Amino acid sequence: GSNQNNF
Ligand SMILES: [Zn+2]
Repeated sequence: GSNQNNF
């Protein structure tokens, strides 16, 4: 799957 991190 795809992964996104929004700090
Ligand atoms: Zn993946």
